[PDB]
Amino acid sequence: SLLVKKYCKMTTEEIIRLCNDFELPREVAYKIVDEYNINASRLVCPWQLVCGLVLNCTFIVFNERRRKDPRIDHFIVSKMCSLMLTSKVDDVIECVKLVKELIIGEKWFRDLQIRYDDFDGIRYDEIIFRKLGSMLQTTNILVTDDQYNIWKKRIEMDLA
Amino acid sequence: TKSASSFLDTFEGYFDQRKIVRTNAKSRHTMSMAPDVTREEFSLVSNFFNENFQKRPRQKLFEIQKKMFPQYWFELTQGFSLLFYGVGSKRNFLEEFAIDYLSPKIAYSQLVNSIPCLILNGYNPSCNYRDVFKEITDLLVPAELTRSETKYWGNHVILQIQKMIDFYKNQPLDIKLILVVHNLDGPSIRKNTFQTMLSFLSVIRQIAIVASTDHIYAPLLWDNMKAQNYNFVFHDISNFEPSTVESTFQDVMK
Amino acid sequence: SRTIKLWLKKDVKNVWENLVQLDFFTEKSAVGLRDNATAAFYASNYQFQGTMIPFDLRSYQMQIILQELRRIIPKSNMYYSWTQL
Amino acid sequence: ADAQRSHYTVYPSLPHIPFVKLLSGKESEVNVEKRWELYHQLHSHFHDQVDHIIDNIEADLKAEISDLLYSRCFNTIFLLGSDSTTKIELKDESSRYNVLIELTPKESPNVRMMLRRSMYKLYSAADAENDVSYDLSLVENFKRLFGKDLAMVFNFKDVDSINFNTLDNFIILLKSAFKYDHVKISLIFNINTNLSNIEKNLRQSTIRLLKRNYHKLDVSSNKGFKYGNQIFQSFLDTVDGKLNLSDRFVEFILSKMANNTNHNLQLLTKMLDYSLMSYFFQNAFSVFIDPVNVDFLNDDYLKILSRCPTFMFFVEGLIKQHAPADEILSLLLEEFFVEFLVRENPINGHAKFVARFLEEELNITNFNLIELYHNLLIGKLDSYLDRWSACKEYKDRLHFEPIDTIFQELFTLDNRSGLLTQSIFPSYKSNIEDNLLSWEQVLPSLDSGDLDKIMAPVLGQLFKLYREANMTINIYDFYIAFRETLPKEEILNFIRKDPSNTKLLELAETPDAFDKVALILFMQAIFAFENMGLIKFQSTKSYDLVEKCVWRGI
Amino acid sequence: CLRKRIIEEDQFQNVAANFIHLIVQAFHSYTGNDIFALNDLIDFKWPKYVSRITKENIFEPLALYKSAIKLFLSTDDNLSDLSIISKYLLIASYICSYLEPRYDASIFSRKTRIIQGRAAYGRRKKKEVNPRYLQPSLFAIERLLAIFQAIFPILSALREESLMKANIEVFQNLSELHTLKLIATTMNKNIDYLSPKVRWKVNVPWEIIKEISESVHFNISDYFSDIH
Repeated sequence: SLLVKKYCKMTTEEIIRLCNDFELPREVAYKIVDEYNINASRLVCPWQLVCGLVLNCTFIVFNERRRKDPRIDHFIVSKMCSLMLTSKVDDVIECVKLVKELIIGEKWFRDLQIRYDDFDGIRYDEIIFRKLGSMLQTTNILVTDDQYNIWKKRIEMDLA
Repeated sequence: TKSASSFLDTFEGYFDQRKIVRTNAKSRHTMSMAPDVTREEFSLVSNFFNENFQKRPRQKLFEIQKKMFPQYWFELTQGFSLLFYGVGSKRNFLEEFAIDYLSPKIAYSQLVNSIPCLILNGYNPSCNYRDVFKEITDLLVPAELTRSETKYWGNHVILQIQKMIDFYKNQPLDIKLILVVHNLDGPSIRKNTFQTMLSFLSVIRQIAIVASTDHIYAPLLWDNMKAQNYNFVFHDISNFEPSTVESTFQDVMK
Repeated sequence: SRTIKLWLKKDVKNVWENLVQLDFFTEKSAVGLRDNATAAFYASNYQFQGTMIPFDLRSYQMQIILQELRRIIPKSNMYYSWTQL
Repeated sequence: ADAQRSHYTVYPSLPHIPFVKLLSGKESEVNVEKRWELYHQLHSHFHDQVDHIIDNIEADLKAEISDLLYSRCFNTIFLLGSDSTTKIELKDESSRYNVLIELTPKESPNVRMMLRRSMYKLYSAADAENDVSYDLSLVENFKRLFGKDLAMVFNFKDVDSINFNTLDNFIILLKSAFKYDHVKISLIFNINTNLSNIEKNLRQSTIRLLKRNYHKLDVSSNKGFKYGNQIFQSFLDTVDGKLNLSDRFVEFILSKMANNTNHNLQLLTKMLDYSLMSYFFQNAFSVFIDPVNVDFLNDDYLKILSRCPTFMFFVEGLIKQHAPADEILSLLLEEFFVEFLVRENPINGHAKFVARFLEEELNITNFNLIELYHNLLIGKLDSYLDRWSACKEYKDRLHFEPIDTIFQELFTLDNRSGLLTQSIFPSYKSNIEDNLLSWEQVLPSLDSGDLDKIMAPVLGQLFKLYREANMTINIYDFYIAFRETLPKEEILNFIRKDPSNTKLLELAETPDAFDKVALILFMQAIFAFENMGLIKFQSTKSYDLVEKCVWRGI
Repeated sequence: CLRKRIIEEDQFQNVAANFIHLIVQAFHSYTGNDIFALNDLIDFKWPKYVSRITKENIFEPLALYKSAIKLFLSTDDNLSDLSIISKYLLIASYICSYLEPRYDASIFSRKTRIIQGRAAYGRRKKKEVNPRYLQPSLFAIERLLAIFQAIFPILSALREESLMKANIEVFQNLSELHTLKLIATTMNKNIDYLSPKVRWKVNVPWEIIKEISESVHFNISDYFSDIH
């Protein structure tokens, strides 16, 4: 288990290797590098911080693919347990929640949230009406128009 | 002065940030090293930054918030009191909602003058509950107490409001008064008699209650009986407004 | 250890109230009976802090000290040895 | 100025329903008015039954107190969980005045005021159907003045709030009336906490006095769930055949109803009411709970109803069961929508059936109909009925499997958006903390554009440094930390954007300009924090250190 | 009752006097020399003593005493519904009132550290005075809410954040606890609830909070066993 190993040694090359197996953009990868570098002397297990950083960035960058396909959300963490050498998935989401405290309110995290238009899993135009307590907020008990359209196209493909 | 604490949030952060700092680890930095600023340049820079910094996002957000105005009107017609809260001044929002929107809608739906709006500036420390009830008795003309209803050195305001509650239960449910309360958790209106008076007025279905709160601990003011009487629907309206009107009663130099 | 029935807390509460009533105990820093009717009227409209906390936590002081009890309690009493520390 | 006044009245200037047009504004106004009137009949049908239930609570509760109050000591009644709102009645009993005396803690600062108010009320009530002294000699002279015997019923309201020394001395005072042969005294105590909390505050001789004849009465609405079940059943019979209730909604109702004990019924009424308002305000299919609107089918109704997952499951089961493709494309509907919205949905009538069978045929009364309805919704009614050890022989008669009907998602009360949580029971201080910390979920990011783009609003920027700091903050070091985040060049360019303001242009070319601007903005945000309650000055005349008061996530 | 008991199945005066001396011998240490308290005890225990009078007992005083011996071992002069949030707020207020605020991280802190640091070590040596025998200490609102959050009971858990935050129900329950005077303040009239100068303290004894904690199956004694 890579999350158990205390005071371990790592370089930026391993960080780029982890960030290139998730196909993140390069600026986000160097911001992950800088975020590890400004905390590197004070982590009991730096792989905990790195795991939370890449998981929180890969939730944000592919928010549209996660919206149109939830199984990607069941893929990515299921892939990353293969890289942290852990069988249970609870420590990975614990890493996500523990790192989430340390980067919320940071300027680059907020700019990433703005430019991908992703604030805790939804766009601004939905979160403003859930914050206002609107009765007309787009609740999710039906399916969206894009999901309905791609499902209708897929079922018309498999009909003939 | 960032803390050397492992935690930030929850009780973990609360217990981790309340540790003991040694005397040599403290900073003896004072206000004498700050640049000297007079009142006039304070006023000049504040009214410049409060009128040009982030004004366009505040304008667009405020145009989003008036799409909530029919839902606010519908919640007021079903007997709920509106409580607004958030970061920033909510005074302009409350007067714009109650005067420019809500009173003509109530007056036209009850068909010729519009509904009177009684404004309570709870940010004013001189807000007095007896004079507010004097204005209410001029606006609503309730029946005066008889001799058996005065009890024995009772509070005449509370007994008169209880008589008003017993009267208005058998009246048509048409709104006769719009009570706007800016800063319901303000320095004098947060007291127990003022809150009791306002919750018993909120019992009456013919008075619409639109209130705002600024303190982070404002729901501590209301127990089960006052929460039942107030009948609040809560609405978060954060706008990061300057709040320059409410700051005139405090000293910004201190 | 060296028999006497040990009474429970609920029964000792009545003995405690009887000892307060017989002026063996006195509430801490209590003024008591005021000098004039105006001071008594001012006191009667004040809510004292001792009247709201539970009875087991009220501070009290002795009107008779342990040395005086050793002076008065006879030698043949079964609690005479505990009038010394 | 009106802004500097204590209060002022504005007679607005007058230069028609709050429901809006749905279907992206393409709904007709006829459907909007029909939704309005439909909501009004549903709300009236629910609230008439609720008013009748509340009146029956009042009538039966006065009946129980009147039974316990009648048929040389006090007659003591302890009303547990009372909340002291009920009007207690006394009968007409000839040759005897029955006088009822209400006392609150506000009317009881000392024993003298208790006796003076009690004898004033006694004399006023005796005169209502030569001045006297308002003391206990009015009690001993009552048969000399008025000729009949006296029965005083004292009702102490909010007994957990009255000073107990005053109440003990008042009971000891009222003990003096036992030597008069024409006086009987009843005491009614509105106990809110429990009886053991009351007797630990009274003296032991007073408890021995009160022990001669006392009656306990649980007067709460939680006892037996008899009044909550009637309100929930009234809501069910309002929406029977029209609307469904989700298991999430009923679980939310139970979880919120557990958190409030003294005021349970009107919280339930408020929650059901707000769910009904939310449904009739957000859903254009509400007109289809009336069968006369089935000619109001348009296109946008069809594309909204085609995204139902029950329709999704039904058509994929249809392509599982039907090999040819011609019948599948014909459905992908308007006529098929009509024939299924008139289904009976007999779960409400069966819930009434098991309710009356549990109450009147098995003599079991301690059941929550809301919890029973939740267990019937999730399919575990047998696991709810196997507790009393008497429904074992009736386990097979009361069996019910849930039928996940088609297009029930357009007619249901749910909470999967958190609207009921954000409106009725919000996380108030958590919402304030999260709006301060994040702030990009509040203010839009439109793309002084440069300074708005690269500098935060001042309160959020102050909160970001506030949260990462210690309990005790130096104000000057806080200002130094706040000044480092600000842009030193773009702010000085921003205050030079307006050439009309001359004093700001004069102050901009000062060599100490940026520090002055930073200190002004910092001080304004610090006083905003102080007014919100986030910080506290731990002094009176220095104002050099502050203490953190609020932590995010608590 | 006595003349009903003799028909259901000087010496009457003998058995009444014997009951009076038995009451005095059982309860003189409790009542003292109070005529009134012994009169109440006689009135309370006379019908329960009459109800255990038999033909074998009417002329045998020692056997009649042994038949109704329960009336003389206990005085029995007594008269013998909060929310879950109110119950845990009362427990947390008792904890705040009787534990000093410099060791809470040594009891309640449990969460995994990403940043290097140390929690509180704990109290070094135990005190030999039980602090619940004294008056309660004063605390702030946020300490009470922090300890209440600590002691309240607990891929879809990723978006859960399973920790209860102080919403308006918690503050409403706290205000209800204050208006019932199970919590108290430093001032009693014209109370400024929102001032940071106003502090809070518990207002229940140990027995009340003990039966409250056993009502919710909370181990409140485990926070007091190691401290003294």
